[PDB]
Amino acid sequence: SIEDTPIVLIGAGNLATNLAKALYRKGFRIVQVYSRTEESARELAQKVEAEYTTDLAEVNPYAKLYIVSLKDSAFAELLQGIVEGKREEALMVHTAGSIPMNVWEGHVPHYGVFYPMQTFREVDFKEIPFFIEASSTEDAAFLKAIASTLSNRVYDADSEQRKSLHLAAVFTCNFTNHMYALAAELLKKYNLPFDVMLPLIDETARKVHELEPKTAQTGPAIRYDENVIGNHLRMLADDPAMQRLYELLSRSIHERQ
Amino acid sequence: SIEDTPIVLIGAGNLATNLAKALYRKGFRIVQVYSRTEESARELAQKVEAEYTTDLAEVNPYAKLYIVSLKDSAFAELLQGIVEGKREEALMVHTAGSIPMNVWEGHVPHYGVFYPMQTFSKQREVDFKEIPFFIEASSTEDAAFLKAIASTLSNRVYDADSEQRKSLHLAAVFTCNFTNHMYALAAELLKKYNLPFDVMLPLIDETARKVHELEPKTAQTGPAIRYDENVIGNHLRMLADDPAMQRLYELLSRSIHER
Ligand SMILES: [Cl-]
Repeated sequence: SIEDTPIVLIGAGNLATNLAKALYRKGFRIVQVYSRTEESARELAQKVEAEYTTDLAEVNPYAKLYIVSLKDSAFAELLQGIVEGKREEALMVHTAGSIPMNVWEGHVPHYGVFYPMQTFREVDFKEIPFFIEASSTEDAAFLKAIASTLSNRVYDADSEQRKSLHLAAVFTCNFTNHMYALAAELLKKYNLPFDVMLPLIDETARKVHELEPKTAQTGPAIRYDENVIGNHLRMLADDPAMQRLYELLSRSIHERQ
Repeated sequence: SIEDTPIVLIGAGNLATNLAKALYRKGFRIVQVYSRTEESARELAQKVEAEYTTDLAEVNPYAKLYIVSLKDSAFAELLQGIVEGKREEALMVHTAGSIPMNVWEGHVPHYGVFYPMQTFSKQREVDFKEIPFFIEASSTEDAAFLKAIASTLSNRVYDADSEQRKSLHLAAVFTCNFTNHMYALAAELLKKYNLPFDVMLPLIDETARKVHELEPKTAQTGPAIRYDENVIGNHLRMLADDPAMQRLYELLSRSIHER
């Protein structure tokens, strides 16, 4: 029934490819693929038993869902040609999380954001989170049902919520890796190999699959053990920037008790 | 033979719970557990089929090894209550990264540090096989004894001084404690926007696995490298509700940028 949603793809890049193939494997009919270049459109279209076009005027107007994955400018330039000719029920979605849903506003009555947030080629979607925004509660439910066909992790998220993901990634990837870097600087200073940290790094990550971070939290800053922290701060005296960081991070941990 | 060593745990927290279970599974005899609170003493004793007490005066004086996992504030208070009436050959060890071995000196003839370095939680099982275990003792024969015990548990058993061990522990606070806090803040943020923390797990996994291949310095990604002042401005703007979290973001970004 849901796999009886005729689908058109506008764009034949990597994400589009993965998405189309996974949809096709799940039982979905992909009726047609569009791409800027002949090669790209044909190639993907051959992988999912679909027609292909290079011309927006030849895009099938009667599908239920249109998945646009074009880059910013290209998407931009071509929005009106994408919109042109589509019947009222056509659901118009784009896959880029950074592009507000309101681009479709005034052009089509049924639209949304269909954002699969991916970690890095071919990727199976069963653990990849999907973030859904739509022009209506029914359009959202439909896109969520489409996405749940491919993934166990499907959520409502507006632009503000989608920004919070990338803010959270900064903490989770950038700031975490920096902690590894500061550890490495210290072990370099003290002439101790860094490889000893690797089991601690792995387990720190592994642990929060099972426990909430707040519960997984350990160390001297929980009770604010000054016998430890005071001494650690002293060893960092020669790097007052790193020392401030140690202090502020420890207070931040302690403020959560 | 070495599994016949009767062991007492003085302290029943996260590290002690995990270390006790690993000893018990390897066939060691944990005779009893002491803790300041009945709930913690009992929970652990049931897991490792041991007696328990919350009174140091009731502590079994007949064991060969006493593993002490206590905060500083309980150490002094409780040191002589831990050490009196024991066998001359009993070994007293503590498990702290940043406490010198010399705490014991003058108090008991045999003593040492028995330090497994890993993040521990009671509700979470860990493979001891890959845990760095650092050993110091009052004599070579006591150190050989501790290492032999630790080697039944871990393939990574190392002799290290109090000075090396402090150094490792400082690096471990960054590596484990501050890293998990980054996860905690991300979770706080995601909750404020009605999103589950779990969406971060793939990225958490990638970030950790990356440093097996690359030096952390080489692995560093994100808008702080260039000091992308748009995204950084936008991000600071988002954290306006939380000045302390906002300042951390700024200094961490500043910090990446310098390096
Ligand atoms: Cl007592």
